[PDB]
Amino acid sequence: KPSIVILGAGYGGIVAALGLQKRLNYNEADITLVNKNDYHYITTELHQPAAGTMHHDQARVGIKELIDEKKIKFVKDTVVAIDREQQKVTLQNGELHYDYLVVGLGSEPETFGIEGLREHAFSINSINSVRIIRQHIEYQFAKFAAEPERTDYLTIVVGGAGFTGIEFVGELADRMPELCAEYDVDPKLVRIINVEAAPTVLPGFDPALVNYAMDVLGGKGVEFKIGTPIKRCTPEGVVIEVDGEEEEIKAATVVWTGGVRGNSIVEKSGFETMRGRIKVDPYLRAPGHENIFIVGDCALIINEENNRPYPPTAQIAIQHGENVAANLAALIRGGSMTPFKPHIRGTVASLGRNDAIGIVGGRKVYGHAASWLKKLEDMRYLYLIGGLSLVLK
Amino acid sequence: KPSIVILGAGYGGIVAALGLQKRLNYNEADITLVNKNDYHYITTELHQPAAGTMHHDQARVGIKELIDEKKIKFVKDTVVAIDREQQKVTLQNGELHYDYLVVGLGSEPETFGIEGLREHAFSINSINSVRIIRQHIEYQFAKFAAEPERTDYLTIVVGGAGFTGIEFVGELADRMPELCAEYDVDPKLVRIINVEAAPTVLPGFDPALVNYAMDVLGGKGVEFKIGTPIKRCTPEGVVIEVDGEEEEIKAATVVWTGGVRGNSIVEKSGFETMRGRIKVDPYLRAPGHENIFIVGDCALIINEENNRPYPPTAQIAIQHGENVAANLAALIRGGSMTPFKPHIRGTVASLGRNDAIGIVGGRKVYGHAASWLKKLEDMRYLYLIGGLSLVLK
Ligand SMILES: Cc1cc2nc3c(=O)[nH]c(=O)nc-3n(C[C@H](O)[C@H](O)[C@H](O)COP(=O)(O)OP(=O)(O)OC[C@H]3O[C@@H](n4cnc5c(N)ncnc54)[C@H](O)[C@@H]3O)c2cc1C
Ligand SMILES: Cc1cc2nc3c(=O)[nH]c(=O)nc-3n(C[C@H](O)[C@H](O)[C@H](O)COP(=O)(O)OP(=O)(O)OC[C@H]3O[C@@H](n4cnc5c(N)ncnc54)[C@H](O)[C@@H]3O)c2cc1C
Repeated sequence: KPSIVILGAGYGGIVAALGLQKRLNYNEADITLVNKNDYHYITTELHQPAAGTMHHDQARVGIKELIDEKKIKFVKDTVVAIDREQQKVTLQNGELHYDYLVVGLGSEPETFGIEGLREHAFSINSINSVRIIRQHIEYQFAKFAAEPERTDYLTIVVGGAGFTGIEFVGELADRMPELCAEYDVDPKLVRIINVEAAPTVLPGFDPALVNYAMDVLGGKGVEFKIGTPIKRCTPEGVVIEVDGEEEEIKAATVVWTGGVRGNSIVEKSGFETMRGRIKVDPYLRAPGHENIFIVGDCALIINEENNRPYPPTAQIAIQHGENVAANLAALIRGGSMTPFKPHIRGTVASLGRNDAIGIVGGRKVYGHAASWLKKLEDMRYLYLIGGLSLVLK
Repeated sequence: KPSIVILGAGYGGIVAALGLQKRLNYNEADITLVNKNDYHYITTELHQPAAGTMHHDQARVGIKELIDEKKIKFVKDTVVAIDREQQKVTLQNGELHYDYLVVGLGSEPETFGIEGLREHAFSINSINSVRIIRQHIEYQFAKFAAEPERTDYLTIVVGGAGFTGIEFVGELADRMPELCAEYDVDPKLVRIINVEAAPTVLPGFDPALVNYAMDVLGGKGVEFKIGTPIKRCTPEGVVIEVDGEEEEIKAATVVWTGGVRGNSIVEKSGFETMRGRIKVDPYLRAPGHENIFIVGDCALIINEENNRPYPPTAQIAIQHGENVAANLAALIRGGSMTPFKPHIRGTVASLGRNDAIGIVGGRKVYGHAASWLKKLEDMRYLYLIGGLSLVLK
């Protein structure tokens, strides 16, 4: 009984565990799955509960529900540290020893050292976090009617105009009429501001899609400030740099979607990391460790054709998990391992419940078609981990 | 030709207005109804939206929906002052001149000068105030899962154990299970604490009802501190006096149901007031103005028999409205009619969705009987102002 420990029941981890579960028969390996919570949250949907456009219970599933307690032992606790020499993982309430290790601890926010961002701005990275964002915004809107002078209650600043930020502002723009109606609020006073340091919205994207997104969101009232970095974050708003001079936006809500880095546990444990991530070998392993595998957002891979890194996505995390399960199963039975090859299909970014943009199959995809394609691809992961049973819920 | 101005579209005001509408045959009175908002809220229901057990729209009705624009002209503005000498009421956005004046501006909170109570505790007195309370609480619970050490997020202190405080804690007690389900909170950690300076819960009431209420609410986990004054209020809680010594409660939410005074506008306008209220003559008029009528909570009346002052209630306010409507109609048509005679029926205090207590007619009433009696009595008012249409909504 070799011991395989998987840290984090996110996309890569939960898929790795389920893969090992399907491939292996009882008493062949001792597998323990460690997670902060007893549920797995569907991270790619987290922007919707944050906005209030979807209930949060549709973005998570109970882990014990998914797995087999015989093949996999589930442990709900928080990983604190990793000791490679002792091959021991330190939790808040315990210790674990591993023969093989899988690290899938996801991302932490990258604030680029910007002042006050960690302390005063929100992140879309968990069920807890999006519930907090949602209730915070509803609270500010409730506060406005008693204090009509505080229009900063109705100002929401979204930092970063990448995939996440765009999806979020779209959800928000969809939500605004119902929210205003709910709190007796004048829609004309509401400001949703997306602030990006880069010269363009959605950098690295097809410019047609960017223009379409900017038109749709702008029509629904989103304001874009491009080429505008956030110099500072304060409890009453953000300070940005316009034309080389400081300007202030007074906003009761600031959400940071600007960047992600690998979870700090990986770097604190002495691994060599780039942006907190590990550039793994052909069999998704930490260099100079034949027993340590890295999946999801903790893993860095470079595209062969270009020379730019693959972005941290749920899709490639899923593929990471499948490959690691197959390779570990082979490794335990003394077989040989297959190298990892990413197979990246197109991805669609929603612009609300009804609209979206994407490049699918090399072809540009707008509107309801793109929206449905996204919904379908999302349904596939659900079928993958929980089957049609999960798909119905 | 004569102009009747009614200030405040609350119980007394809206009932006086609708009554005047029914009694007069148009074109005889110029009637203007002034309100802070474009809706009339059913104040006696406000404890439920505050807790979150009922949506706030069911606790208000559009004023324009209630009245006839031909007979009554509705003005949405905020009263700033009253000039008795010039017969002019000054608004934020206007001025009005009256031949007849009906004052029903309701109550304001009385904090008795307790430090921090005004700045840091919430009050149940409007649709805005209760939306703010509800969202504040939901926000604290949402914040809890991320910071489980902060149990004070789950502590709600309700100051004053009179009618309103009891109804409110009952509503909260009903609400806690769903709320806890919503934010992944362990119900055992939730503290609902009702703090009373008086030696008993529900002071001035029959002890049977008091004991039943404490038993029911105590059963749903509400905690009572009696004989306990509130020395101070801060953003993190309250300081109370126990056994003559200061003790601290760390609470993210403090709601004050401790006392009310007449709206300060009446006192500031040079009227002679007792605790901001006017002791009116037998035709509910302010001494010694023959053209000014006072309704609702702004009016103080003494019972002839018991020689005690009457409590500020919707029931007596409604009766005020009916009486001023009849008396003003008679006054216009030269009829010279009737003095005000209060006929006070029993009142029921709800203890949640399923339970309540009261002294109705002469009999103590508990449980489903009392609950239905209260619902029936409220529906009576709904029928009074809006008919079967309003009753169905
Ligand atoms: C709004 C938003 C929308 C997105 N949309 C898309 C999309 O459409 N397509 C796409 O490909 N990608 C999308 N992504 C990216 C995708 O969500 C991530 O790339 C993916 O979740 C990373 O997978 P992961 O398993 O590595 O990490 P995670 O999904 O974040 O899982 C990490 C797990 O480990 C737990 N955990 C974290 N730290 C600890 C710790 N110390 N101890 C114990 N447990 C811990 C966490 O609770 C969590 O369960 C989106 C991301 C966001 C925020
Ligand atoms: C939770 C709670 C529960 C209650 N339950 C009961 C019960 O069960 N039975 C009972 O008999 N009584 C009950 N009461 C008491 C009852 O609600 C009040 O006594 C009654 O509403 C007061 O009559 P009113 O019309 O003068 O005041 P209000 O109902 O408060 O109306 C005053 C109106 O004036 C408006 N207004 C105020 N100031 C201004 C301004 N400067 N300018 C313009 N407009 C203004 C306000 O918008 C409001 O519409 C309860 C009270 C509370 C807080």
